[PDB]
Amino acid sequence: MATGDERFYAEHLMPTLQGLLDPESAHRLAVRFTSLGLLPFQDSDMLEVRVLGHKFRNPVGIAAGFDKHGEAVDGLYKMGFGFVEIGSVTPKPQEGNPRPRVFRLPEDQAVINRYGFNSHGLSVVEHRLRARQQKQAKLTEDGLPLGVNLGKNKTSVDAAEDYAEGVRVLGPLADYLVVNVSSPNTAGLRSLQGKAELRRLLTKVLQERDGLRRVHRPAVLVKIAPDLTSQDKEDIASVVKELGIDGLIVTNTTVSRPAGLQGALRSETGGLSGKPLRDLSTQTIREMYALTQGRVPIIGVGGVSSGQDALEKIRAGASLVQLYTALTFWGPPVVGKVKRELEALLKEQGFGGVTDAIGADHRR
Ligand SMILES: Cc1cc2nc3c(=O)[nH]c(=O)nc-3n(C[C@H](O)[C@H](O)[C@H](O)COP(=O)(O)O)c2cc1C
Ligand SMILES: C/C(O)=C(\C#N)C(=O)Nc1ccc(C(F)(F)F)cc1
Ligand SMILES: O=C(O)c1cc(=O)[nH]c(=O)[nH]1
Repeated sequence: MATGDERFYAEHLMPTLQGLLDPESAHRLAVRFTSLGLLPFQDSDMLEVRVLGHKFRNPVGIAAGFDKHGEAVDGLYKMGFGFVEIGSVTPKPQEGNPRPRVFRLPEDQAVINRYGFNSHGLSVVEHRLRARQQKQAKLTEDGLPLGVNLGKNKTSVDAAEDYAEGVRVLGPLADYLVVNVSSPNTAGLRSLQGKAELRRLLTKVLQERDGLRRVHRPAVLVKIAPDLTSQDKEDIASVVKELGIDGLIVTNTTVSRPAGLQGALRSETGGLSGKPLRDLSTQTIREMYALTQGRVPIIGVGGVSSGQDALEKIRAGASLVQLYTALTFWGPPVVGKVKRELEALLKEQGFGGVTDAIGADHRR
C-alpha cells in the first residue's frame, strides 16, 4: 500500500477494489485519495522532453477525464506523472449523463464510459487553479507542466463560443489548452472535426489565445478521435498546418468495438479505452505525424500500460504520451513501471533519450 508494489496492486488491491465499488465510485474515491496525497522512480535525464514551449521532466502524463475538475493535480505529480491534463471542463456546470455511465471490461483490460462531460464548470475550476497558481508556475518551471482540456455544454447554441470562453477563463492558468472535439458522448461534437467547421472553430480559439498576455498565453492543441476517415485526417492535418495549431492529442476513446472483446458490457454505449484502443491510437499517431511532416507535436494516448506501449507511440511520432485506463487496472505503480521500462527500451534500442526516438519509425 505504501511501497507501491506492482504485484500487490495488480493482483490484490485493484481487483478487490473493483469487486467492492462500481466504476464511477472507484473513480470518485481515487480522485479523493489522490487529491489528499495518500499514494503509494527518479526520472533520469533520458526521459526529459522539450516541446510546446516547455520542459517535461518525463513524457508520461495523466490523460484528461481522470481529474475532470482540477482537484487532484498535485497528487498526480506526486504519483510520478511528468505532466497533468485536467478536464474536460465546460463553460457552465453540468451533470453529464445518468448513472450508470462507466463500465469495466476486465477481460479486455478496457473501460467504456459515457460520462457526457460532467463538469464543475469554468468558474469553479478557475478558482481552484487560482488557489495554487504560483505553486503551478514553480512546477512548470521545474519541468511539470499543466494542460487544461476544454469541452462544450450540452445545450450550448454556439460551440465555438463555448471553447472561446474556456480559452479566456482557463487559458491564463494553463501551459497548454486542448480543444476537445472528439468526445463520443456529446451529440454533434465530433462533427466539429470536419474541415470547414474545424477551421472556423480553431481560428476563433487561436484569436482568443493570441489575445492573452504573453506570460499567460498557452499552447493550443486539438484532441481527435481514433475513428476518423482518411479524408477527416487529411483535412485536420491541412487545417492544423494552415492555422499553426501547436499540437495534436491522438487519440480520444473509440466508438468502435473491435472484434474479440469479451467483457459482458462490450455493447454498452460510450467510448472504449484501454488495451483494445492501443494500436488504433498508435496507427492514428503514425498517420497524423506523416501528414504533418513531423512538424506538429503529438501527445499520444490510448491503451498505454507499459514502456513498450509508450515507446511504440513515441516511435510512431508522439513527443509525449498519456494514460488513464491502465491506472484502473494496475493502480499507481503503473506510472513508474512505464517510465522504467521506457528508459530500459530506449537504452536497448540505442536511443540517447526520448527525443531521439520521436518519430523514429518514419526514418527507417
Ligand atoms: C472515464 C473516462 C473519462 C474520460 N473523459 C475525458 C474527457 O473529459 N476529456 C477528454 O478529452 N478525454 C476523456 N477521456 C479520454 C482519455 O483522455 C483518453 O484519451 C482515452 O481514455 C485513451 O487513453 P487510455 O486508454 O489510457 O484510457 C476519458 C476516458 C475515460 C476512461
Ligand atoms: C473510471 C475509473 O477511474 C476507474 C474504474 N473503473 C478507476 O478505478 N479509477 C482509478 C483507480 C485507481 C487509480 C489510482 F491509481 F490512482 F489509484 C486511479 C483511477
Ligand atoms: O465526459 C465524457 O463522456 C468523455 C469525454 C471525452 O472526451 N472522452 C470520453 O471518453 N468521455
